[PDB]
Amino acid sequence: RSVEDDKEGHLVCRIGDWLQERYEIVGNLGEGTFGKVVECLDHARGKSQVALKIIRNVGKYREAARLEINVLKKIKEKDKENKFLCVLMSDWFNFHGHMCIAFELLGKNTFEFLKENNFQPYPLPHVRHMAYQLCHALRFLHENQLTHTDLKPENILFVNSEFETLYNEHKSCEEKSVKNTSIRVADFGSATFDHEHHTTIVATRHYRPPEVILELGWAQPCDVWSIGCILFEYYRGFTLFQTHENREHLVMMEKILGPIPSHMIHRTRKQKYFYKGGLVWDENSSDGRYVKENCKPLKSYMLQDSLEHVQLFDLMRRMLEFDPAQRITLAEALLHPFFAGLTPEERSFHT
Ligand SMILES: CN1CCCN(C)C(=O)COc2cc(ccc2OCC(=O)NC2CCCC2)Nc2ncnc3[nH]cc(c23)C1
Repeated sequence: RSVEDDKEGHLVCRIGDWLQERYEIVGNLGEGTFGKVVECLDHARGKSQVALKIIRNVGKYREAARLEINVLKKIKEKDKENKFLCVLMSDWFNFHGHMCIAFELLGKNTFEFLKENNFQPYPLPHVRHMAYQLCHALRFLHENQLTHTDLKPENILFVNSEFETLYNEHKSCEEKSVKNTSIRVADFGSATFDHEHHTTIVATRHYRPPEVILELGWAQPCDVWSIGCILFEYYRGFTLFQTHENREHLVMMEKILGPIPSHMIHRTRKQKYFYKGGLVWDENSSDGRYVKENCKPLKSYMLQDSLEHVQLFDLMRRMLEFDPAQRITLAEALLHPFFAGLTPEERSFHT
């Protein structure tokens, strides 16, 4: 058996193949621009289930996965008992140029689940539990001088994504409801410690905070903004900022959240976004008309009036504060009355 790569550097993988004289491939899980995710049995560890992330054999991806491995090591040192809901590695190796990182086997990521539910949103109790877990996991990294920088639904995975199929009460359709809402945070390859180099731009655009857009520098509050975005997405089933471009995104922020504080406008070197101290944009352009038609004040997106919905929206708005210094921290978020709704099993992490 020659090892074969396709034209983009992906490993050609077959069921039955072994790697490191140990990992037997038994299924497919995923593929992205990074490589593939395959399900293996680990024959050195009693045929335990493994998700093996196999990185393209392309220098820059190999360099990034090396950075990811080094981060994952540091994270494990700080959480040896694996209590803080992070997806840590059990092993790593260079398989003929392909970096491979072995992880626990999980269910569907939270985007894929929403998508296979035809974008019907998670119910509030699931959203609440998921919020709590995310605040917990990330508070732990924040207190250990780490920022994730790339939180998004697809990097958050259910431990088990099995679901009940129910008839939607108020629509003429079926709905998939996850049976257990325990989640884990993955993909630490861009995670950055306080003392390490901070690139000008971080985050996937839809989850990217205004301080990064305005090139004001960033730290842990970046993750809080992303969390606010993710929670909106879970609750409504569509993205908060369905945007492709900076000026448009800022306009959306203004329409949904209110004016950008003038102290941030005064400090940014990105003055091309502003004119007479206000955002400058073409209301008659395609993006202009799109934003004017579609972006409404945040509170308008509430599905019900009841206390738990109001509390969710209070918390999201605090996570979506423009000023990163004023934005809610996750330690504070975990004291929010929204979380009074959690069952004792959810609150004590016995799910
Ligand atoms: C390695 N893994 C982070 C990888 C990087 N990352 C965050 C993603 O890629 C997100 O999207 C997926 C991740 C997994 C599987 C499928 C995904 O997408 C669907 C897709 O590709 N469909 C493909 C379409 C064609 C067929 C499959 N990941 C996991 N799945 C199961 N257990 C796991 N343990 C740890 C991980 C993991 C973390």
